[PDB]
Amino acid sequence: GHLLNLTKPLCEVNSWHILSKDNAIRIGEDAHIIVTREPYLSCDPQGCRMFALSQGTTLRGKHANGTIHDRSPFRALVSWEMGQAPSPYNTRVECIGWSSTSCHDGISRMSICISGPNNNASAVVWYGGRPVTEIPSWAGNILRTQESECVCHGGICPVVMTDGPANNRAETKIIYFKEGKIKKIEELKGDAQHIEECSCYGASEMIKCICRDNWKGANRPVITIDPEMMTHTSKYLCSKILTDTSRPNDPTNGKCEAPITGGSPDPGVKGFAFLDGENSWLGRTISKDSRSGYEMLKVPNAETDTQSGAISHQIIVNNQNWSGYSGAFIDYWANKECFNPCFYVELIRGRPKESSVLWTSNSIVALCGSKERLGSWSWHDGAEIIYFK
Amino acid sequence: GHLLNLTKPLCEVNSWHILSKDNAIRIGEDAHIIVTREPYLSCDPQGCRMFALSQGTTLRGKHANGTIHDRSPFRALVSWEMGQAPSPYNTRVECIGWSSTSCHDGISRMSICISGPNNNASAVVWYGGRPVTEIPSWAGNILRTQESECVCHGGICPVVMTDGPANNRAETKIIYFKEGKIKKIEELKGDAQHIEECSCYGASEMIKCICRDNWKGANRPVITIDPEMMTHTSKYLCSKILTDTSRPNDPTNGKCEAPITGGSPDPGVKGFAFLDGENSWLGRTISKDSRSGYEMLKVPNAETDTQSGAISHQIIVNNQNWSGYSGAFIDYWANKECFNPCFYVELIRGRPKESSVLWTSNSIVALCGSKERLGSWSWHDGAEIIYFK
Amino acid sequence: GHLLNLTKPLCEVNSWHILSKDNAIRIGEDAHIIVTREPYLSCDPQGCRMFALSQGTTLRGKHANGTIHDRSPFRALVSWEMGQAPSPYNTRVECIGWSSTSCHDGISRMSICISGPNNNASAVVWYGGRPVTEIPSWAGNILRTQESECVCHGGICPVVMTDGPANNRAETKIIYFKEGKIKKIEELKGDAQHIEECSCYGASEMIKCICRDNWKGANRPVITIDPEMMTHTSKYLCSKILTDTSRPNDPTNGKCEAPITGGSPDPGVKGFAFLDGENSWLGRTISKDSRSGYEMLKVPNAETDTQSGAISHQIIVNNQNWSGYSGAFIDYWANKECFNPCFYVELIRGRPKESSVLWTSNSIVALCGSKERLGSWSWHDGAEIIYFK
Amino acid sequence: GHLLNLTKPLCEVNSWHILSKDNAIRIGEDAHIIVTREPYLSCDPQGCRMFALSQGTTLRGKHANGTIHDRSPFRALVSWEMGQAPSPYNTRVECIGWSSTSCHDGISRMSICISGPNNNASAVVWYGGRPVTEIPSWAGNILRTQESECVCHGGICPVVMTDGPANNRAETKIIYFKEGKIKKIEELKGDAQHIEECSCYGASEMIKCICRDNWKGANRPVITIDPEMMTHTSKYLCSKILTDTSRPNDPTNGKCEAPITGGSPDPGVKGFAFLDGENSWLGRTISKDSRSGYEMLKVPNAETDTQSGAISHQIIVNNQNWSGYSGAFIDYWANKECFNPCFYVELIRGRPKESSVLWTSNSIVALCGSKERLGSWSWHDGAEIIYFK
Ligand SMILES: *[C@@H]1O[C@H](CO)[C@@H](O)[C@H](O)[C@H]1NC(C)=O
Ligand SMILES: *[C@@H]1O[C@H](CO)[C@@H](O)[C@H](O)[C@H]1NC(C)=O
Ligand SMILES: *[C@@H]1O[C@H](CO)[C@@H](O)[C@H](O)[C@H]1NC(C)=O
Ligand SMILES: *[C@@H]1O[C@H](CO)[C@@H](O)[C@H](O)[C@H]1NC(C)=O
Ligand SMILES: *[C@@H]1O[C@H](CO)[C@@H](O)[C@H](O)[C@H]1NC(C)=O
Ligand SMILES: *[C@@H]1O[C@H](CO)[C@@H](O)[C@H](O)[C@H]1NC(C)=O
Ligand SMILES: *[C@@H]1O[C@H](CO)[C@@H](O)[C@H](O)[C@H]1NC(C)=O
Ligand SMILES: *[C@@H]1O[C@H](CO)[C@@H](O)[C@H](O)[C@H]1NC(C)=O
Ligand SMILES: [Ca+2]
Ligand SMILES: [Ca+2]
Ligand SMILES: [Ca+2]
Ligand SMILES: [Ca+2]
Repeated sequence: GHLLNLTKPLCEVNSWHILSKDNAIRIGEDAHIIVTREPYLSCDPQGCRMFALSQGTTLRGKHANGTIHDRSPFRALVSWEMGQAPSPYNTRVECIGWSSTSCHDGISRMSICISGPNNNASAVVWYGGRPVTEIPSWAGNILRTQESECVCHGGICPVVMTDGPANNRAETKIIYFKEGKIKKIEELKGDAQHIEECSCYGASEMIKCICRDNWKGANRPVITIDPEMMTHTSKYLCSKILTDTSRPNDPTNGKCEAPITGGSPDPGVKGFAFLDGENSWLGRTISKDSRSGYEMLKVPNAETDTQSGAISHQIIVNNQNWSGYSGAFIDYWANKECFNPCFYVELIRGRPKESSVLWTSNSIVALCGSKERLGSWSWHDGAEIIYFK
Repeated sequence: GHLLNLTKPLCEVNSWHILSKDNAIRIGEDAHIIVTREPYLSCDPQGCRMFALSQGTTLRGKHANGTIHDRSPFRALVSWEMGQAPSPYNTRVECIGWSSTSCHDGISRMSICISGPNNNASAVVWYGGRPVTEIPSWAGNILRTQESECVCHGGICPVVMTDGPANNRAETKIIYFKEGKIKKIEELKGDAQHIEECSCYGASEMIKCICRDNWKGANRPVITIDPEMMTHTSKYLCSKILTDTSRPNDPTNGKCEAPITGGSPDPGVKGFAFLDGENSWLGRTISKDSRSGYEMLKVPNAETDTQSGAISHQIIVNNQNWSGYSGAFIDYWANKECFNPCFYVELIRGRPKESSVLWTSNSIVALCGSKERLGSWSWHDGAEIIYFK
Repeated sequence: GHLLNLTKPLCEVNSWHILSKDNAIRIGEDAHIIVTREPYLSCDPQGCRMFALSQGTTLRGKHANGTIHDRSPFRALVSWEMGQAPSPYNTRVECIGWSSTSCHDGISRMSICISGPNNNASAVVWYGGRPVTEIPSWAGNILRTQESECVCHGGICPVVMTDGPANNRAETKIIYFKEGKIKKIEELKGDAQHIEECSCYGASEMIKCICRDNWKGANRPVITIDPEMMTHTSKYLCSKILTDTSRPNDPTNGKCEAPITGGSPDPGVKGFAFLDGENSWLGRTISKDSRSGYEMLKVPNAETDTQSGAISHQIIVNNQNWSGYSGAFIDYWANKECFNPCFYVELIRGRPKESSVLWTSNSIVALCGSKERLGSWSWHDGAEIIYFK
Repeated sequence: GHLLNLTKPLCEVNSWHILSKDNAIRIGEDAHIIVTREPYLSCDPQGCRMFALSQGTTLRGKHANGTIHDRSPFRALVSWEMGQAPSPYNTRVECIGWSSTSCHDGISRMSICISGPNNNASAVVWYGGRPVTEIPSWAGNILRTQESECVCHGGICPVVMTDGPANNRAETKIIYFKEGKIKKIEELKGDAQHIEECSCYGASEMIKCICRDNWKGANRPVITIDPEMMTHTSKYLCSKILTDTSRPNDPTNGKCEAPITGGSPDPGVKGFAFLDGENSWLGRTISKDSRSGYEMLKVPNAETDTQSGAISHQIIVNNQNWSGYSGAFIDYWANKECFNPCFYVELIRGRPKESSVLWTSNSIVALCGSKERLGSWSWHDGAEIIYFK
């Protein structure tokens, strides 16, 4: 192949069309489907795949008991053909661990998995199916990364990683990879106070990462990365439309340079947005408290305008159904003259919200932009929890 | 590859030989087989595949309960290697939705899935494995399409779609795609009064679609499409041999220009015919009332002669067994100097005819033409419903 | 590719080494393994595959009940990667039917399946994955063919087919195929009185088929086919070592030109031999009455010497275990200067010999020649029938 | 491809990073996973695969009963994509038997399986997927080989095999293969007193095999092989750090030229080391008595210095968990200027240590060297044996 260069702008988006849905929990009620969480999608020149962190057991298996827990030696990053549900028979092991990112540079895939004990974790960086670089924890407190795809440009693939408290100031770094080797590392700079779980996309030779502040803000940090110069800046999303969970009600003015506090009971969830002037879209859970529902809001100049509000709206998952993490991806190899925004929603089933079962797992739904004004309906998980009792 | 051009005539057919049978319900009694309905086949230069609309569950799974229902967020168009039964392990997700068509232009496959709410559904058109076009509902009442393969000629792949009432006049359009993009759209014209579920095939640079009139006629509408001029005409199958279900008795004279009414209790079923002067074959269910049995009748000049009758007869599924939808396909890439007709029959098991189970699904049988005079037997589903009680 | 020509002689064989074993019944006690019978193997330039006639159900499925029966619309020829057990997930459907043969001509595979009712069955001949020729029953009584591989030479692949009584004179024909088209058909001629289930191999531009006389002989018929001249002759295997089942004791003299009668209670079983002068090997069941045990006997000049006996002996399946059909195959594309003989044994389990279960199925073992004098042990099926009760 | 030449030295190793983990026993509690033991890994130019000896049954199947037994006609060497668990659906049968080795020469894979009765076993040597050579037992007492990968150089792939007593002097040979054909055979020479189960790796045009003395020594034999001259020498690992199991306490001085006796109750376990001057690493079970736990010890000049001790430690499996066999492999086709050491640990579950179940099987974990000083945690099997009772 040839290296991906982010030469195209973003496509105009007026609504979202269905891309894929795996129905993994419905199917997994009776087929051999593995337990997962923290899914995402990532494309390459030959097609798009689903990704997630396995828990090393099937959904109906006795080892599904206790899968609310996030980190163990039995987790792995696995990928599979888009739309299928993940089984022990159709999944490729990308790397071993409990926090991950992956992206394709046009020639080969880079996958990163972090594993080990909380006080001394390590990333193993794979390129082209081999391991090539290892990175020790720098702060001794749950070294962790994006939980969705990275983005490459001219062979440089920046990745955002954090080590340190989840509830206080941490140590975040931007690592610039080439063939899975470190070309440059930067300490986080700018106004973002805390960085977790960045959802990133590229357009017009720049990468934007929309992340989770788990310490203070209900507004999301935004890291802007120049992959050719290998530099970054950070701020908060300016818009008054708040998109973390938990969050307070939308205030009259957002904040660019500082967190907006508030919300109960949880400090954060992975999410995303596409920031392109008038062509800007913010995703968020419908509930301001819980990971329930999911909606897309078109918010012109969300990135720069503190009073920017929504001019259009699409419900992706109604508020009577559980959502979860969400993130950005793009098919950078599509036959279009612009890069078309896509996103996924993790549809979490089981604990803590559904305590009648002993497990936690998820299914996936993914959508991409349309220039049309399409009708829509809810793409919820669809499984009956009673069937699992 | 190279673009398919429909340069060949149809082959002479004197009987039908067995092509494939998946035995899906027998196998699915104990293996992990997904619930489907609305199956078909479609070929490409490398081989032929089975296609159908999944229900997002396995046959033995608890979520099989309730699958009589036609439209949900859990359905998708899936394809698999011809002859296998469809499982979560061997199926490719073509697109997401509850009404579909698919065809190959010699270079790439186009697959179309319609999804969303009845009052605001949308088609997503995929080409080469990517989404390329979206079409919103134009009449706000269950946007829907062929449920068997489309046909391509010189890169133009016409598709018949309907939006509007199932029991009254609707809005049908002929959409001419190239690389999944719309080149032309036409409103239905001609004598056909209602168009559903067209079964199409190509020969000598023309495409014929034999459809289902769900409003009035027990004779089938025929849409004739010229793919290079991107124009069409429509009328009814002239023959007194009536081939919808339900239908009345075959009258003394058919009708070319109007529906022949009658039949109880059902308004229609998807079906097909091959219309080629003396070399013409009509399929229909054996029962005039119910989707039971299936027979092929050789009816010379069926397309044009209101007094045409059967000169030969093959029972495909005996009338002590359930059939279902039926449709046309051809392997346009065969090593023959003519295009040989093929068809499938959907073998529906479970509800509503078999109410001892909670689910509805099917298996598939497919046959192609022979110039020989072959013996034959019934190719029914073969599952024992008592085993599922 | 390039056409296979039978330019090499047979390899010297002094003992037999293990090639493959699928353990299908053992595995199928808990995994999704399909019920089969009449297995065989066949190679192509890329590798060797296993083949068999499916019954359209898994072994543990309720539809395994009644699989003692030989002919149904639910049977298919399937192939899979050598050594795996056949499941709904790893098997390729070659053609649909209840009697089959298949061979690769160096460029593409020809597969033939016969289906239909006993009085009007038909063969469908596939080449390169596509059906190309159909053959109607010529005698109205179970048209049937080899149940192991055919052999090709310079693009010509002869096949032996029989139509007519199983217990009286029948009508056998040798059909010479090219790209699955009939180039020539001959009626059986020579001294063989009844021909079933031929096991064929090629060497030095000639093909030999060792068959089953189900009418009279306990000695096996041998059809010698010249593929370039498209002619054949037939006789009986001359040796006194009788190799049908059931059979009487080996007499002081065999017969070349007529059947040796005797044996109780069964009229025949599919089997094979390699006939190469001093380098000749005969397979047979160990039991003279039942399909129990399996042994190889080196019988120099078996083909021509009525007094030939065994000079060496290898037990393949001990006589405390069930065997079944057996047949010849060769990897004609190996990197050797001679063609090495291989064979398989079908290890039949269930009915009629094991009536505590409701099903009949088999596993497979395959071996090839060695010039070494290797040690050996029994390669019996290995499943515990008590586990299935 | 091109022949692999061992032109590179070993990479510097200061700690070990996780490469793969299949979690086979956790998954196999409910999915169709085959029972195995004696696993390893081996790479080729396209990637790395897991290998092991199947027992011809699934873990949950009733035929899992009795799998503590090591040799049967139902075992085979199978391979699968690294990281997946082994099922009947994702495994390639390499050859049939109960002792194996496999390695890739840059062009094709050589796989060797031994089968047959204890007094008359035979090796079948496969190359490029075909059988090419057979080797009869030379001493009539359990002909057996490495149970981990061989190593190739310039098309020569030496393999160590033993025939004879497990508890007294045996007859070991070094067999030099090229395209699976024997180029040279040597009787074992040098100071090693008993050789089993060698773990081999290549560097700087030489091969080192670290084996198991089952007769006398708790120190491990080391065979040094020159693949281009096709010669070898043998001695013992000099270091006082003893790495067989069972073993006594580490003494003040090791022994180069003789076994160190002692230890209770078991005579040996397969193991490995990387011997590269200062860059030397030894693995062993943590327990001196039992196959429990696993640790890596960096022991400079372990190969030459009888007083060499550990300068660094990493626990791979804690001593509250079962281990098993362990062995060396390297991705010789990696994009590095050195060959990086890797190893696996077999994690044995069930009998004899866990007698609440009727079966014996394992999962696998594999790690490779890092120049970093990484943190670490235990990579134990992770299955709950209570779930299987
Ligand atoms: C992207 O740019 C790089 C130089 O930075 C170039 O080598 C590569 O060919 C480009 N990729 C394509 C697809 O043009
Ligand atoms: C689930 O795991 C918990 C904690 O390890 C244990 O106490 C409980 O018995 C398990 N429950 C089941 C149903 O296996
Ligand atoms: C079919 O016609 C198209 C366009 O007219 C041409 O480009 C193509 O090569 C033709 N196909 C073949 C197989 O010749
Ligand atoms: C089937 O679905 C109906 C409707 O939701 C439900 O009430 C019923 O209990 C279900 N039956 C079973 C056996 O799950
Ligand atoms: C075999 O002979 C055929 C026809 O006699 C010839 O065309 C072909 O080239 C030969 N095949 C090989 C592999 O030499
Ligand atoms: C097996 O099939 C026979 C014959 O159809 C039937 O009478 C019997 O009920 C079946 N047994 C089981 C256990 O399904
Ligand atoms: C390894 O050496 C062999 C023979 O000495 C040579 O033919 C081969 O090309 C070499 N391999 C590479 C990758 O250069
Ligand atoms: C396990 O196998 C043993 C040995 O043959 C047998 O005695 C026992 O009955 C078997 N147990 C089960 C539960 O099948
Ligand atoms: Ca927050
Ligand atoms: Ca009608
Ligand atoms: Ca006989
Ligand atoms: Ca020892």
